[PDB]
Amino acid sequence: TMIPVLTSKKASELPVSEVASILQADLQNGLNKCEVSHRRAFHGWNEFDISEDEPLWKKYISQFKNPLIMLLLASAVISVLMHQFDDAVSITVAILIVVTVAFVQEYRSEKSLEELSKLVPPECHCVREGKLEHTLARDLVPGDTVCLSVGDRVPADLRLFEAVDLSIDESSLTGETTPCSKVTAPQPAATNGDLASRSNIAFMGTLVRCGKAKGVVIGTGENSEFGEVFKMMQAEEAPKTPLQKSMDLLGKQLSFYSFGIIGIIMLVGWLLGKDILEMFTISVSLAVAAIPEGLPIVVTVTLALGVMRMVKKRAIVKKLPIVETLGCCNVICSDKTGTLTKNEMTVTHIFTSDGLHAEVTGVGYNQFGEVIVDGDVVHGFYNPAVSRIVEAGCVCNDAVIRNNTLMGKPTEGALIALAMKMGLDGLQQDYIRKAEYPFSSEQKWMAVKCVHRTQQDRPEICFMKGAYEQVIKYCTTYQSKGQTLTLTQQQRDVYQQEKARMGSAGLRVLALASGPELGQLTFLGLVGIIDPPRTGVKEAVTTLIASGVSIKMITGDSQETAVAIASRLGLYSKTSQSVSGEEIDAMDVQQLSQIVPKVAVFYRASPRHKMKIIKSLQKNGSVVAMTGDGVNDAVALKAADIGVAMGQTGTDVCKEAADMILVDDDFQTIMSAIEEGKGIYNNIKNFVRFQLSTSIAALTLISLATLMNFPNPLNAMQILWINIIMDGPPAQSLGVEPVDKDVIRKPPRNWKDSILTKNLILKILVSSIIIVCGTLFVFWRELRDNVITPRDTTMTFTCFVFFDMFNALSSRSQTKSVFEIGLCSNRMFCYAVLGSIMGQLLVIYFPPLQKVFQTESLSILDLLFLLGLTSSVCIVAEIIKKVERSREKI
Ligand code: BEF
Ligand SMILES: [Ca+2]
Ligand SMILES: [Mg+2]
Repeated sequence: TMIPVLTSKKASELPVSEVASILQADLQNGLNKCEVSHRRAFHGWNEFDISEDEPLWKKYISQFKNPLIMLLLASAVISVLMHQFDDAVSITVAILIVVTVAFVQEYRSEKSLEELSKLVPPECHCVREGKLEHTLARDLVPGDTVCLSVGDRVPADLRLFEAVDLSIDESSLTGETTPCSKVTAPQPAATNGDLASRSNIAFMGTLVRCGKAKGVVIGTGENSEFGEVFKMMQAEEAPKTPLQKSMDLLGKQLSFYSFGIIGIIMLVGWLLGKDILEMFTISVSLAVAAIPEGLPIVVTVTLALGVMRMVKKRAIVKKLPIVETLGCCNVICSDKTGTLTKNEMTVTHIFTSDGLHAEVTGVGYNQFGEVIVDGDVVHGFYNPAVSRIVEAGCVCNDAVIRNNTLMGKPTEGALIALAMKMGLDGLQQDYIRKAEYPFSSEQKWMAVKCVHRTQQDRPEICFMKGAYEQVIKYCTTYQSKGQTLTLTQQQRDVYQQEKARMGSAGLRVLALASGPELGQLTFLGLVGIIDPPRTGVKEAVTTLIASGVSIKMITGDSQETAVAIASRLGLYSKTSQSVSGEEIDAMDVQQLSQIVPKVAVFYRASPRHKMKIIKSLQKNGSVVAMTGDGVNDAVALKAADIGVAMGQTGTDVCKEAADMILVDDDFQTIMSAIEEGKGIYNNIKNFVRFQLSTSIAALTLISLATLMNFPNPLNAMQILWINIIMDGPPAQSLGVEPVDKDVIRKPPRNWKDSILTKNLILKILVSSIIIVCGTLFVFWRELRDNVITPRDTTMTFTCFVFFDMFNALSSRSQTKSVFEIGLCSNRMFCYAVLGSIMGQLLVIYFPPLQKVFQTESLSILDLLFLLGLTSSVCIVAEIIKKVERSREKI
């Protein structure tokens, strides 16, 4: 009927009896089908939400929610209410074409090229009516009895009542590399403050390392340790991306300036005494043209292109604004347990009793790897000492690795991987174990007795593995260069010094011995077990440091491993300092601001502490790219800027928290994202420059026409066509222009800055001045003596169109010019240029088009003269750009 959802705190406080009776849970019979169904109906399913996928309706509707779109719609309405329908129809057709093309492209391409993000369902074991039933964890109910074995994943919060040497790896939500032993007796309230201190509870999403246990589920759904994190992350209003705010501000400023200039032009015309209707129509057309109606479309196109480029490099970006925020990052955080270093112990250094030093290459529980001693490769039984050490580590073992997954203790898995690297994966099968001494905390050693299966007549050989202090007590002799010599005090001191040196580097020293009987075994050597960083981590870190981006590391694990990992990655200096989470919480934030950017190591931290660190780093002004792979980081990933979550060794919460998903865990992918973002920003800047130059030229031409009271060189239809060309498919083609190698070697962009540079403004002004001067010269040559003809208007329109095409051609690359990118790469820009040229030709040479547009036919000689005249601006622009770049670079 009614069951309270017991938290791990209270459940840990209480014992088995009243916890079981509170939930009406039977420890042996479990729950019946009817009770399970009722609990399912009340509490719901055990799995989390699956979010909501937006259908096409409001996805297409939202494209009309831009303020510029509202302005365009209002302008079209006022145009259709003047009983003309021409400008209204043209504007409606243009906006419909642009919006439909952008919507179909984005929706279809994103829905077709983002179907590789598939997940897998979890598994669990349940007992009902005394029968062990294999059922999914997705249907679990509170009060169920769940059996825990080696290698399985804990399905929910389990109140353990029976446990036999159970070991659970909780690094997913705590970050502690060392597994914590699990007990049955309730914990005191005084020691029940920390999450890891709960040794009598089982957390969801953790992996059982060793032992077997049975527990009763206390909380299923959104009311667990994952549930509280999800509740805290529910709203979690993230800051808006800088690109969107900057684009909105630029668009608003441009619209305000255009409206002011339109009002000034209208006032001047009213004082000049001209036709109010024609002036109003021209002002409306100019207001439509000047404001950027294609800037959001080109931004969306560039973001989609970046998403596809990321996908081609095994990445997932399930939203638009992510692509243009990684390049602005100045500081990058990283979690040691899962992102920089996997949760896998691998032997790296082996010490031999005779003084030989061995280095092991390779990571992971796989046969990949190489063992090199004195610069020579050792495989199989080539080196008797290393072979004996590997045999001791493999035969005296209890863990088995199946399908690159470890079932057993991490050190045993490291030993098995080391044996696999030399090709001795099946070495344990040649010995039949007879007597076993299980490893225990008190003894701190494990010993086994075994004989060869084909050599049973051989005397029994005992292999012992454990701590150096315990193995040396049962050791009396050692092997040196194939000779058995008595172990002396000097050799013991040398071994102790070697162990201390290994420990100073963060290596976990493990001792090995072999002999016929206990108390006589022969020392073989020491093996260094340590969690190693991923192969593609050091190079990426070095590249990021050389790029001018600071890197910080948050550990959440013991201090020694933190400093060792930081030193191995080069992020820690011997003169640097680290601060714990308790000191951060106790000490006031007002002074912590000066201490947050000078440090990069945080051995002890909490999800709320990580969020506080994130907020402090962001409050002074910066963009933070913090990664993560567990629930410990999920809230920090969500409540920050762009975050990258590993999609292989990760949880179902980090994938949703972080937009960037790597199906394969790697770090070099961030550099490609930064380069693509820089290229997208360069393309956006070039498009903005071209649009601003065209708008400024048109505004200056109209102002000059209105000022000295001479007939306007262009009508409403020509201005509308110019606007369509300026902010149409040709405009969107400027953002699809391919990337280059010049902007790649550039340091992170600094925000709170204007996108218009001095050189860009000067180039825009020069282009506008040249276009206006050419148009004025053509006009003066047209109506020179006494003639006024619509052919003059057609010539002016053609000259303006040709100038726009030439400006667009030269604006494709900000630093390159013609004959540098190839010019014949089958460009959508070239296709759009050809289409616009054919449309202009059709308009010029069609009696209906000539009637509506008030134009006239031209001649071949006139076309040749126009082509030869509308080419000076591009040549001089490219020449001045080349000479300026050469003088300022060489
Ligand atoms: F070390 Be992290 F918190 F997984
Ligand atoms: Ca426009
Ligand atoms: Mg982690």
